[PDB]
This record gives sequence, C-alpha cells and structure tokens, in this order.
Amino acid sequence: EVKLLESGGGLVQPGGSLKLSCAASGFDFTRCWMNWVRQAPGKGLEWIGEINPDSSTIYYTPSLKDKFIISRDNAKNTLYLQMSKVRSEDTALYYCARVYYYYDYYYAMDYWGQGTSVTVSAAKTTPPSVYPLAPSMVTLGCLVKGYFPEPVTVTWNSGSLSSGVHTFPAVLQSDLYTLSSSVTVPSSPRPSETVTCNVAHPASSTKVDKKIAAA
Amino acid sequence: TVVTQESALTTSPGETVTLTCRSSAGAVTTHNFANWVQEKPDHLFTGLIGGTNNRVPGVPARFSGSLIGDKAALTITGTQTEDEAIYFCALWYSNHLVFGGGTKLTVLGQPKSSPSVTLFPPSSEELETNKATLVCTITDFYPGVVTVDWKVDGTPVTQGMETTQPSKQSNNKYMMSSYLTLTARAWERHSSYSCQVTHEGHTVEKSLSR
Ligand SMILES: CN1CCC[C@H]1c1cccnc1
Repeated sequence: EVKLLESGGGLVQPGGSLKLSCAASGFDFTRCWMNWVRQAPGKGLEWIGEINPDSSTIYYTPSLKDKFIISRDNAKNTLYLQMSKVRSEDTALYYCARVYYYYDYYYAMDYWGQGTSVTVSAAKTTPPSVYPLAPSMVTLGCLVKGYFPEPVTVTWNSGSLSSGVHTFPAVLQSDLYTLSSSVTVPSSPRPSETVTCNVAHPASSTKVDKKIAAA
Repeated sequence: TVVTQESALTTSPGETVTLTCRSSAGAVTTHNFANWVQEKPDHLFTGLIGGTNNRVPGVPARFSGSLIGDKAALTITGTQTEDEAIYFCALWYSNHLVFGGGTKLTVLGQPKSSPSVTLFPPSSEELETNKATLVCTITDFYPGVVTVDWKVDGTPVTQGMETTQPSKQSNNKYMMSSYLTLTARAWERHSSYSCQVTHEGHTVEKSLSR
C-alpha cells in the first residue's frame, strides 16, 4: 500500500503563494527520489521537478525554477512544493510521484498521488443558478450554471432515479463553472410522476431543488 | 524542449500497437531514459516503462519499451480492451524531464455506437437574467471521439461555446456536453439554432427555432 496522500491545495489569489504537501507512506521514503508534475484543465502532463533522497540534488523544469521550490523532510516522510507569484496559467491538478530506482538499474515513476487541485482565481464563492432543461423515451435535465468554486453534486429525486442519469464534467467560463445533468425516462412518467434534480454546492452552503415541467 | 507523440491511435484487441516518442532536441537515445506513464479515467497514473526498455514490476508483460530509429517506443501486443487509455512518454535531458503531449489509445472493445443527441433551448428562468444557454447533451457513443459544431442562423459559431471532453459512461461508452452561451440580445436577434455532432465520419444534427 504505497500511499502518496497530497494536501495543501485549493484556491489562491493571483500573485499569491501556496505550499503543497505529499505525505509518503508504505515504503522507505529515504531511498527514493520524488517528483512533482502538474496537469492543467485540458492540457497534458508537465514536469515540475524532482528531489534527491538527501536533497543534495534538486531538478526543475528550466522555465519554472523561479516560481517553484521543491523540498522534503525525510523525518516526516513528506515532500513539499512551494508556489509563489502564481498566475492563472498555474491552475492545474498537482501530482507527486515516486521515482523508484528499480534494482539500481532504471528509474520509474511508478506510484502517483491522487492529485491536489490548485485554482488560481480572483473570483468569489458564487452559488449556482439551477435551470430546468425540458422541451418514445424522454430526455430531461438540469443546467447548473455559474458557480464557484467546484464541486457541485447532483442527484435526481433525492438519489432514486439512478438509471439513465448522466452528469457531465464542468466547464469554465468567465471564472465561473457550469455543468449539466440529464435523465432519460419513459415518456409515460413525464409528465406524470415527478422528476426533480437536487443540486448541492457546499462552498456557498446552498442546495436547490427544481422540478421539470413542460414549456 | 518539445517531446512529441501521436495525438491519438486506434487499434483492436489482440492486435499490436506501437506508440512513438520523438524529440525536438535530436534523436532519442538510451541516454534519455524514456519513461512511459498510463493515465486511466479519474486521473489515475501508473508508471509502465523506465530506462527505455524496463517494465515496471506488476505491469502486464504485453507492454514493452524500446527504441525505433530516432524515437522511443511503447509496444502493446495482444492489446486488451482495458488498454484504452492515455499514454505519456517522458524523456530525460541531463537535468530535467520533459513529458510528451500524450497519446489517446482507442482499443475497439465495444461495437460502434452513434451518439444520442439532445438539444435543449434556454429556459424561461435563464432568459430573465438576460442570458441564453443552449445545452447539447451527447451520450452513448463509442469510440469516444466526437467533434461538435454550432450553427446560429447557419453561421458556424466559433466563440461563446464550451464543449466537454468525452467522459466514460458506465456502459463503457462515452458521453459529452456542449454549451452555446448567448446574450439575450443574440438569442432574439437570430432564429435558427443547431448542434451538430460528428462521430466516425457521419454527422448528427439536432436543431430548433426560437
Ligand atoms: C531520477 N532522476 C535522476 C536520474 C534520472 C532522473 C529521472 C527522472 C524521471 C524518470 N527517470 C529518471
């Protein structure tokens, strides 16, 4: 059970600073190089750097050396990443990985952290406007528009309609996120029995219930 | 500086597929210590190869690394359906590691399914806020490569739209959403709205008129 539990991420104001932690468990942290890699919303993987077991060697992607400081505390089996003067371009999921020296023959980035998200934005906590989406079987849905920050949770009829439900990934637009959730139901129960979507936005401490009715 | 991989490759299970990894800085040599990382849905990354041709213990034997000409290679033989995934290569240059852009590998492990498309108009509640969002839900298509075009009175829309990247449904098919956000002025200035979903050469249209 190699565990790489990361923490310290979240919302940070542009120009601000953050320090990410990667707590290693289940292996000898002191015989292993460790790295940091980030994956932005739509782009692929970008290497940040890596650190010696004894921090005698520290490597960085050249263009990032001045914005990031990698470090480790073998006493706490933990790896650190300091971010400074962050811009919106620095929004991404940040991963720590173990770069294990297999058999003293080759390195391999085997075990990866789940990832911690870093969102660089000046935007404020904005609750979602929930809108009903309606015109054989019938396709209904809910538009969960303009919330910040992520996440929001969606269910149908309080988590009873689980068949036919498709909740899609969020999109970003004007600093605000949006997503949708659809449910395909037999044309008999709609209209008929009632379909209502249940949106939850913890950050704003908001929950909304909206019923789908024909235009 | 720039490591390049095929953007996408398609194979069928049991076949052999080879992903390559080229470098702007010259030929790829064993001194670049090519690494291969797999990404599966839910941002799950696992190291496949290190040192160009060494398989990380626990990785199925059908994965192997090598060099081919001036490039590093990832070869999958007897490709399984579970190998549909994204594969990143990473090359070492003395003091930093550079990841390729990634290869989205499609392993045809399901019969081709055409996308089910639904176009919702803006809700009356949203119009009261003077904005109009059309929502195009795209579901139950395989393979998970679709392109989405929006037409307003017949003009290809090029801004004001956000399209979700295909997401793996429970049936192992793929789904996606597309939005067209208009001002209420724009919504009332035009009358014909259509969401076009192109999947494996054929195009599906859903449309509506104000
Ligand atoms: C482990 N680091 C020092 C020598 C090679 C380098 C490295 C980084 C990532 C993958 N393989 C090797």
